[PDB]
Amino acid sequence: MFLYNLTLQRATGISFAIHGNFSGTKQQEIVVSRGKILELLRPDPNTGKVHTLLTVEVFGVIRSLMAFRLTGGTKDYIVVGSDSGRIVILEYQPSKNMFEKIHQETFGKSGCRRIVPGQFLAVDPKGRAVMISAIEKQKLVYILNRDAAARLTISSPLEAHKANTLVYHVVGVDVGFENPMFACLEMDYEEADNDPTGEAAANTQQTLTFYELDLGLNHVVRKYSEPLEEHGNFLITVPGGSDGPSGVLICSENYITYKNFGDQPDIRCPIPRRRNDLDDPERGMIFVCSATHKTKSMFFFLAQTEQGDIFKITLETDEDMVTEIRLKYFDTVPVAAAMCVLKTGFLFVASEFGNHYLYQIAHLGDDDEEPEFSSAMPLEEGDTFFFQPRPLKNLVLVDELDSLSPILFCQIADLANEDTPQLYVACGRGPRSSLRVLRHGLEVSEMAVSELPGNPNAVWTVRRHIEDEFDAYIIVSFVNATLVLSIGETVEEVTDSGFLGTTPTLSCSLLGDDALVQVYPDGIRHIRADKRVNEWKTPGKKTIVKCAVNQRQVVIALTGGELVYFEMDPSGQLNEYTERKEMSADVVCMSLANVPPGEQRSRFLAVGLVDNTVRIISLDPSDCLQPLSMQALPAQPESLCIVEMGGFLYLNIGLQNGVLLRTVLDPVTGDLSDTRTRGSRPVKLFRVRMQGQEAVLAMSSRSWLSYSYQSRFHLTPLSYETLEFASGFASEQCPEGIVAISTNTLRILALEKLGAVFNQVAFPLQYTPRKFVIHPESNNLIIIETDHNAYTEATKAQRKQQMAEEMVEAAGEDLAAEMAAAFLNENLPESIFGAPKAGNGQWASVIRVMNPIQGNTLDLVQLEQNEAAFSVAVCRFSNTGEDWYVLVGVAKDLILNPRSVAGGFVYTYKLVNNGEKLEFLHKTPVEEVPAAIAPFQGRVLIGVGKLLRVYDLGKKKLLRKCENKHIANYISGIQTIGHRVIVSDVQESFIWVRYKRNENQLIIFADDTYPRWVTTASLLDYDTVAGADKFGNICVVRLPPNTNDEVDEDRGLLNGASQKAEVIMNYHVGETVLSLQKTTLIPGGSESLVYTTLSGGIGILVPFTSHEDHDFFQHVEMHLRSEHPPLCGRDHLSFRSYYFPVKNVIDGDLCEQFNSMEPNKQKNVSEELDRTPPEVSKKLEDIRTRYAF
Amino acid sequence: DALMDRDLVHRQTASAVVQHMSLGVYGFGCEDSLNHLLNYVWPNVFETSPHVIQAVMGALEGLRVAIGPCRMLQYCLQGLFHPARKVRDVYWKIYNSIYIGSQDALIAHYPRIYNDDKNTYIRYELDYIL
Amino acid sequence: AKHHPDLIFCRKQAGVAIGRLCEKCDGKCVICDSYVRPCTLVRICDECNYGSYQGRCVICGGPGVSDAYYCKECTIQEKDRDGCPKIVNLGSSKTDLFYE
RNA sequence: UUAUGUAUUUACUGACCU
RNA sequence: CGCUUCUCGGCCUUUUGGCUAAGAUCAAGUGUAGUAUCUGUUCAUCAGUUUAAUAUCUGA
Ligand SMILES: [Zn+2]
Ligand SMILES: [Zn+2]
Ligand SMILES: [Zn+2]
Repeated sequence: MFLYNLTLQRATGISFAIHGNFSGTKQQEIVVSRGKILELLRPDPNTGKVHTLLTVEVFGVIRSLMAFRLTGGTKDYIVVGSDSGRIVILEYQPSKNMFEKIHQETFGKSGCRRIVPGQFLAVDPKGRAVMISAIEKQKLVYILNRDAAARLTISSPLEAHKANTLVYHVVGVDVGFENPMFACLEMDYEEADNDPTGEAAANTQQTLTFYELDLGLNHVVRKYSEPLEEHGNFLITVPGGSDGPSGVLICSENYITYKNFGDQPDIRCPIPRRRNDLDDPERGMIFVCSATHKTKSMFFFLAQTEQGDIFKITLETDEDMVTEIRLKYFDTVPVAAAMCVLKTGFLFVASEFGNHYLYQIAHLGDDDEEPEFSSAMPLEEGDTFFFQPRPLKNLVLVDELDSLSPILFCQIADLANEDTPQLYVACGRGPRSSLRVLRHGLEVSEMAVSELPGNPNAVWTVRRHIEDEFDAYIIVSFVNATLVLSIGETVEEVTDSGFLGTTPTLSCSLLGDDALVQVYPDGIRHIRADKRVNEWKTPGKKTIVKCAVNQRQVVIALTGGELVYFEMDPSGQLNEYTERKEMSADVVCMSLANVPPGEQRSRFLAVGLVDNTVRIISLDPSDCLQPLSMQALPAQPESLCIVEMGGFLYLNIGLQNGVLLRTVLDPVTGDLSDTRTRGSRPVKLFRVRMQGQEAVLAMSSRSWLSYSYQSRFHLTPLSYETLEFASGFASEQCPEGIVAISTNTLRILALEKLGAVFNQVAFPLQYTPRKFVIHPESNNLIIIETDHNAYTEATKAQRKQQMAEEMVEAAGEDLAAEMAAAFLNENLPESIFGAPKAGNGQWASVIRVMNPIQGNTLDLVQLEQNEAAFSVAVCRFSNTGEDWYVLVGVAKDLILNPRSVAGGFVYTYKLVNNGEKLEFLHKTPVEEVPAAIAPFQGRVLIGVGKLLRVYDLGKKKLLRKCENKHIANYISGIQTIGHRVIVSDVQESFIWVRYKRNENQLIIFADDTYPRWVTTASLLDYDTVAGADKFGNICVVRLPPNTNDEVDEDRGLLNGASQKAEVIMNYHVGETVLSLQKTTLIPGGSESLVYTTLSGGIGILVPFTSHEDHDFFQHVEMHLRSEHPPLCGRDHLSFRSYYFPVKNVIDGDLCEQFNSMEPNKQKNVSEELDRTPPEVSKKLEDIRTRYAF
Repeated sequence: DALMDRDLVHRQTASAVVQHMSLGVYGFGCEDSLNHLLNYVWPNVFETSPHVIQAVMGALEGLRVAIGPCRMLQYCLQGLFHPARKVRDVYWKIYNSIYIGSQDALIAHYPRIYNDDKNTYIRYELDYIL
Repeated sequence: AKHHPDLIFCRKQAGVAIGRLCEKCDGKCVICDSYVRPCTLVRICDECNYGSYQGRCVICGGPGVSDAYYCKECTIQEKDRDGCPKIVNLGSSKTDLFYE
């Protein structure tokens, strides 16, 4: 009814990517666009990884994105053209860590229109003008300059209107301090639409057109206009002026062409196809990426064909005129949307589906071995310059950046018997596809193992000095063993080391330079090179409880309480204070923390008491043993910690069930206890160090790391088991880490991926996985894989054998039948080199039963050549007994544009024995592609496509029992609540259908008024149906309160059904939601609708409890639409009301940017709300804490 | 009652009220009341007094953003091609106000138009599925 | 305006020049022509802001005082993302009244 | 009894207007 | 049974009272763009024009 959007793991697929000196330094940065998201990435050169520095939601679609450098400038400004009618120029302020909007100019109505510009964006390479252009009729030129405050200024938009004109691409022609020119591939179509003969629109070739901006006359003129003997798709800038032969390369199907006007003859170079790659009946070959590079001696282009074959295009010019162009097979990577080759020799590829990559360029130039050919060599008979594909020679993989796009189908399931559920995801397009399992924890990777017998209680990590890294010893105790192991190789039980004292030990630390304190029954040790121990700890009797150590200062207790300090001398040995309080006993824990300065005491004391109380005491010599501020806790703490995590001392108690996080400042203590929960065994809080700073590993039933990642306090769990203890770790075996065991073994751990939320683990697949089901007995995934333009591998083997046949038949007298055999037995990895593409209308498809634990192909069933799967359901029939069945809807000869199926099939399988294999049962035919299978009342329901049929098992084939024919255009989804059917039309909407028991009828009794183009759906109540569409929205259609089902069966109401259902939310997401599921992501949490979109993102829709929460967050985001406008200028209410108007949904991704404004804005909003900004941030993260991650 | 009333000045003033109310409740989930009142605004489309025709046409282009371009396109259809030019041109200028008002949001909202002999009218790309 | 139906707008591309309103018409919106909720500045083309025509009223053509604005109801209808709203012709009012 | 063309008042609209 | 008179009710001028010097005086709106409504007013068979269909022209 009243919902709330939150993104959990925001979108990861990259559409545009640009590079440059956005920070303003010598090093370069990538700015990518995730479509709705705009992100800055730093390619950290020494370690090679990729770190995100900023990610904002622009709330638009970034239709185009391009960086430009102002003339005589250091920093590059980002330039964004979007669905708003706005050009917007951004500057990355590194100090405040945000994108400062420099300018924002309006030029037309909004939304992804045809006439208003924003689709194509070109900039002058010197940085003096910028052209933003539409796909039809109108173009705009802004003139950029700088005024005397070194500040950017924008003229009024110049106009370059040209009626009836398509634009395929636009680009900045480099002219060195000349009038700026822009080149574009146009096409005039008015004679193409006036002549009904059809041939006039068949000989209407493109035109390369050059627009020259007369800065003296302040207007734009068509300078040159030259036709093209093929259709080019996009252009590449050639640098010029003094650097090169100023012009534009033109990529096209099977050609690359240098054109430049005036005097250059048009240079054609046919694109090298592969040797005998088996994807061409008749298909051409285009480029998809440009990736220019200017290596300060020459310039080259890392172009890329549509399979992934990167080419090194180099212009070699003898005159000032061009002479001939030439290229060669550089390398092969997965197919990219955009490339940014980097000075310092990196190559970033952004695969549009699957993972992105960062490569180090190993052998640039590559002018040594390879058979390179050229343009102007007299080669005839088509292409005739081939190349043999090969593995990597020029690049080495450095970083694999992760992405879930495209999430094609998803399940929330708890198959691995863990407490929290898991996300079972289908992902990827093609041979790079993968099933991916996602958990909430962190990447806990074990590097070494030991097997510590008995039952150890605790472990401590200590070094020789404060300056080293080897961490010379590691001590492990339970009651009586000290076992202070050597840390490195041959890790095994120790004799009396240079730091060892006695056997029954209880703590250690480095106190002095090399002076250690180790604590045991007769506690005090002080050992640097000589075992200079002074073991008093006898106030008569008591000798064991509650160590609490820092680096300079100590406070330990005995049975009793507030007691001895036992410090040292800054030039010498230990001493004490004899001022005691002795504190009627009440102690469970103590903890402290020490500051990097301090020629004084320079810490704070926190003690936890057996009674429902903790206590902080400052033990500075003035005001010593005197309590400072008080407490409150419900049951018992059992743990305490003090930490500092930013770039406010973050008091982390923990109680035996829940944990807190206060904000103790050093003179004054304004606590402000953040709360969260952790069976419920007592938690234990251990300060460890990750990434450069420190954090608390608080441990319970499952472990929880609480680290401050850009001041956000990610309290994320760990993927391992319960471990009962933790301590830090450093060695050269693994640089940082955590040694963390009190149970029967020993693990050295690493927390590698540390920024993110989910743990990806991938199980690779052959094709695009449409959807999968879950065998609920003995949990196993049953996946259908299906790809248009793809061979099933029987045809791969037959096509390879046929290739070998004509290679040994085509004039082999003179010979090499070595070529055919070597071709047959050298199989290239299709995940690496791209799958072959089987013309048109071919359809590879398999069916895979897979373990969701290890991810192995427990069963594989191919299909035939054009027989493509589309829908799968496991079920258990009623007329037969317990035994499972698998129903697979298959189509045949589908061809998908223009749509002409040749009728489908439904295969029936048995899924014996435990579900590990899959026996054929029978093959029923059906006259249209059965795209929806749904078990219902011991039978199945099949949407044939306009036809809904009940079915039942026969031993020969499936047997229909009912049929309906009044459901409209095409079925794509069938879901049932029991006695009701929800039929998702592919175009109109949800159609309620009643199934009767006495009869067998299928009576439509309700539909919806809107056309929707529904892609997937999910049931929420007995009445409501939440669905999502192709365009991006999410609707929730609740039936009216009457809608009586009892309708027995000529007019309709509005050419449809009679009880028109009605809509209780509409919301825009910007991505196509493919999986909606009602579930509960955290035990102890609550239900929340989980949508997984197509561009990798994962979000939730969350109901509100009460009207005070609804009204509060409504006024929050209603203030944020005012104070904090989106980046593109796209109005947030009119982005969320893109197709249908928004209804009863509060965009919490605008709300969670309350924590991203400067505190002037935060104080304005919070006092306008009559709260405080920490109170609002508490109230705002309560909802994400409660329902989700 | 005002839009139901005989006098046309009542209908032009109630149409102005429908406009300002339509823009004041936008994005708040009050698309049922406006879809009620649209059923009374919409027969005033054929009035040729200039003040009342500009008042109802401002009310329609103010109801466009409130209840959606889908609902306004549903009311425009089966009358863009109507045999009388008197109804045809008025529904074409209502359609032009919708088309320039929100051109992209109409893409989901167009009907399905089947193929004739020579031409292909089915936008096939929306129709196929994963 | 909406009152005088024969007044025609300029409707060319809106530049960077901010529109101005006379002292007699301060607070008027330019399209819906009301007084409340001003939300968006007026950008007028360079031909309708040249030389003698600078700082001149959008509607009256009198000497401007304050900046011009659109309503919220013109803004959310995106009647500001069309051309420049500089009323060009003076027709059939304040002409015969001058002759009277 | 719908209805026209006009001579023709009377009412009414647009925050119309020095 | 009829006729005249008397009394009660069903009821069709009732305005504040009369007199002065009818006691005495008074009572301004424009211009512009558009509509609605009264009053006045009038309303032989093809062919193509035109219109959603209907109703001018020409034809015998
Ligand atoms: Zn307005
Ligand atoms: Zn103008
Ligand atoms: Zn004015």
